[PDB]
Amino acid sequence: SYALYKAFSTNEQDKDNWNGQLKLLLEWNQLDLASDEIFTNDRRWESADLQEVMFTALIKDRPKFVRLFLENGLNLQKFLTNEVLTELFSTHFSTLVYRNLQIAKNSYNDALLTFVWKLVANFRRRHPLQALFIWAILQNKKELSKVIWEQTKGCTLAALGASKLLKTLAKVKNDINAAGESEELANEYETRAVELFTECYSNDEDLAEQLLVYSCEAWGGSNCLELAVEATDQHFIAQPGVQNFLSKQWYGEISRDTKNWKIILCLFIIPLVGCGLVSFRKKLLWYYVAFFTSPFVVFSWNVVFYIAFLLLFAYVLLMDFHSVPHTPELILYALVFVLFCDEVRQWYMNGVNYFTDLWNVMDTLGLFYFIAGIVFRLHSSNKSSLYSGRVIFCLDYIIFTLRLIHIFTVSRNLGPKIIMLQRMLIDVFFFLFLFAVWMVAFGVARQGILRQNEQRWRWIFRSVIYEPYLAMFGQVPS
Amino acid sequence: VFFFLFLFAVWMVAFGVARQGILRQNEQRWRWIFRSVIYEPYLAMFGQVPSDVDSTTYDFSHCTFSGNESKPLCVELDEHNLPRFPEWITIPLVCIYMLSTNILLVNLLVAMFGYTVGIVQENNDQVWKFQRYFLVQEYCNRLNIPFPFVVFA
Amino acid sequence: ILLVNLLVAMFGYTVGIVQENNDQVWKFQRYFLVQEYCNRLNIPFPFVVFAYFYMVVKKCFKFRNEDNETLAWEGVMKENYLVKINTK
Amino acid sequence: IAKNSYNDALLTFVWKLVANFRRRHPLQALFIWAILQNKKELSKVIWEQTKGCTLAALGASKLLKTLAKVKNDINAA
Amino acid sequence: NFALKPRMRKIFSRLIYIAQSKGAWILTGGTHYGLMKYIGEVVRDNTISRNSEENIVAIGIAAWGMVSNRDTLIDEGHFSAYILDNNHTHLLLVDNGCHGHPTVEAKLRNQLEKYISERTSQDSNYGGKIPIVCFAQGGGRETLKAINTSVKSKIPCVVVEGSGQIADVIASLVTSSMVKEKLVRFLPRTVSRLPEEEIESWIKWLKEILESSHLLTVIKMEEAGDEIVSNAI
Ligand SMILES: O=C1NC(c2cccc([N+](=O)[O-])c2)=CCN1c1ccccc1O
Ligand SMILES: [Ca+2]
Repeated sequence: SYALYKAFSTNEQDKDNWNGQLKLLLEWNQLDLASDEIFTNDRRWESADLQEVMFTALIKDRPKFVRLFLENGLNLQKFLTNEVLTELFSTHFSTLVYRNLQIAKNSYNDALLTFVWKLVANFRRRHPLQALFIWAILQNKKELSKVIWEQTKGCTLAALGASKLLKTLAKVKNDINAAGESEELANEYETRAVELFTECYSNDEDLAEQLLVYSCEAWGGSNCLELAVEATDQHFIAQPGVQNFLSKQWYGEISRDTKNWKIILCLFIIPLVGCGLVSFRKKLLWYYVAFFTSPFVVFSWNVVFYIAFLLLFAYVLLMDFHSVPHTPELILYALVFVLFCDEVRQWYMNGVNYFTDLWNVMDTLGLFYFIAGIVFRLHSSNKSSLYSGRVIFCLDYIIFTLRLIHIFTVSRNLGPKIIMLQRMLIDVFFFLFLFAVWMVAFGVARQGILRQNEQRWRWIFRSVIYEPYLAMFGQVPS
Repeated sequence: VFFFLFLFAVWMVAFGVARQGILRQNEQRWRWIFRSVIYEPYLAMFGQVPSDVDSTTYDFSHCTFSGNESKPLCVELDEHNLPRFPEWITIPLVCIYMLSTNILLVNLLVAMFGYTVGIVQENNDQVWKFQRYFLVQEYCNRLNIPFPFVVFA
Repeated sequence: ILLVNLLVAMFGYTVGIVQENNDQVWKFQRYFLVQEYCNRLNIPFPFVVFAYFYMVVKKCFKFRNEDNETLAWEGVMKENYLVKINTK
Repeated sequence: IAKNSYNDALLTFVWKLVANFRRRHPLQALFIWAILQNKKELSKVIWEQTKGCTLAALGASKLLKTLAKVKNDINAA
Repeated sequence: NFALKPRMRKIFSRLIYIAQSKGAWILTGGTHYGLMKYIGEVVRDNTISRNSEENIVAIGIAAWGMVSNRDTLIDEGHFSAYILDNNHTHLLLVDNGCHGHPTVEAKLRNQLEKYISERTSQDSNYGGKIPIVCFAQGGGRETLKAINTSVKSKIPCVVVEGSGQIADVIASLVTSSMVKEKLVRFLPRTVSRLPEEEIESWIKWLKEILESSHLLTVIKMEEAGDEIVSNAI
């Protein structure tokens, strides 16, 4: 390359031909030579003539030359028009990458993928730098991406959105090499987002909390914190700045450096808000409302109400249950109606993803069994319908009482252990598979050796399954 | 320990009120509410497998028919003087409860104890010889004679 | 004996795995309850049904400079962070 | 905030002396001055001049472990 | 144009950081062209990062004869797209006759420099007197004319780098022959439009530059770490 440049420069005619020398040093990788004796004398930079050589440095993977061209003056948003982007996504967009994108859109579908599928289906037939960042980030270019990342405005949103896209495309099963590169690049950008936001929070707190909540005027139509959640980027939220934001939004107006027993003791003794035992840093009716607005105390009030609800349910179900509803049964129906209005409000504010969570599913299940217990319960002058109604209420009480676990996940100490509890289900089901195999084998062996031609199915299953099941708690079959 | 007691209290109250509501009808004595809601599902943690859920090993000689003497009530009967409770809804309920407390919830506690011992042991020599300060200071500060005779001083 | 004490061992190993992640998983799950209790304009729960009637009352009737300013703020520590990377 | 919420003997002592001087062992007082402000390098220079060296290091460790518990301004913490 | 390599970028960001740290004025050309663009960008950056604690002061001094859109009021104006830079917080434009007149601001600019250098204000550590530093990093006639106007005056405190056009030709040497030798080897394509009747004048200019070398100092290439600007100034 240096030999061809020396023969091309000294021809006494094209000493002024800077474009030919630039294209020649671009087709080869002579960065340092083009820095030393094209961009030195400051004699001729037109700054709008560098468009074709920019397009060439993009479509041929020349990251150091695009870094040099932006360093020596070229506005991207002036350059990057719709004809450029349609040419990149139309012509210079690979056809194996598009097949991986179809497979990811058909099998691992998501909100951000539907957004990028809409825009990549747009340009094959306004925030432009983010679009070119998507272009370079999908292709797994890994070094044009950082050069264009440094030019972006919404930097941490770009890093989180790129991390989410690449963690999706790493799940496409064919061409596992591309899966491996996209997985490595995903890890690199999520590290980059965490490390930049900890700097932004360490230099200032209030403006970093301004950054966490902004929507980039539809980057992907979402938020920095939301993109951290939807990619399950649980290292971005476990860092102390986002945790400080969460706890400041959780205690509300109450300052965090007051002890919790002062707060719950002022919760029970209601007019004790007018004293200096709580600190409202972060005239007297303002203290009243600023106490009773915060999330911490409305949550604690709500769990006190729910415990009293369970005690009323237990009293009505065990000790006061007759053919006609008495007054405490009607009070119980009123409180369940309040819970019903809460759940239909939460469905109205959520919609389809409301049925995503398990707790809303069993929540709907418990409400349905309560109204089933009502329609069995009201058929008076029929003992079978009344007793079946009470059986339905007992099973529904099982559901309502087991919801209290998921209520109390908010503690510093109960919380992680309740989370650890639900990671055990695969070991439990492995144990149940092996115990079912051993149990069926011994049960049929014993029932076949001892007896002869039982014909009753209940006394088949009481002596094949049930007694070898009780032989797990140490019963030693008789 | 308190995490285990919270979860065991939740499961215990749920199964206790479910069984006492399905079997019987309108107990009015608080002692025989709390002996059959809390106490027998508590004993089902040490492997007792609660008794009156079978409808075949249930004799009427341990009932009262009305709250008159010590013993529990009967289950509420049919018009043919038969127990109303389904075995197919009380047998698997006892099975689910006995599995979830006597095996899952205890062996969770075993694991949490094992992990806490695994944490605090390389610190535990330091914590012991930090606590050693306090007993050495309470036995070296006082001009101490033998204890029975200390009252004389 | 064998099949139960296998389960004890598998629980012990799973607790040994997920604990150094478990603080992260707890304070990741913390997001969801904070967002469901800070999103709603929430009063105390028994009384919440009254405000639901006020929702019926709603059904009875029915580029900015500081964002660019904080993005321009962010760019400064972007530059600072890049300088720190290249200084490593 | 630390005197009202995490109160202690050494904090009551330093609150008494910092309430004194806003209205005799002097080097330890200037060491408290530099150590509270989180100066981190004037502190070592004045620590090397002190007589009760290990007492100074333990008392400074106790003060800073207290002031690391104040919840607002977690960077200073 | 302005060849913005990241070294001079770091130097000028450090410089405007020092100007915010000490609460200094900076004087510059004030046009929207070349270096003053980037200086106004960093002025806006340090303005927007802290927004208090002695917000910095940049004065641009222009000639009014090269300005494209000129408006007369007494009632705020609106200048829109020589072109003035939008980020300098104070602007001053000198008065003259026709448009074809460069280097008109230089006399009033240097007279203002001399007046602050003789201005007495004892509330500092310089024995009063409000210390003044001049910077040369680029190239052109106005550079050498300003440096000689400074060094003839008392307290110039001229600082140069070892990179650019005239920064290379002053930084390298520290008679007429060596001036010619470095001037032809460091500026190939500028002498090609020059007679020697002013090149001997430039030899006289640089002889008046190097008359007092204690009033001149240089930033070198080995000196390239952190806080080298403070070590110079
Ligand atoms: O709001 C709530 N709704 C129900 C609920 C409402 C109706 C039916 C059922 N259910 O059957 O599982 C549950 C669960 C408990 N709960 C609650 C109360 C205080 C603190 C946290 C909470 O989640
Ligand atoms: Ca719910």
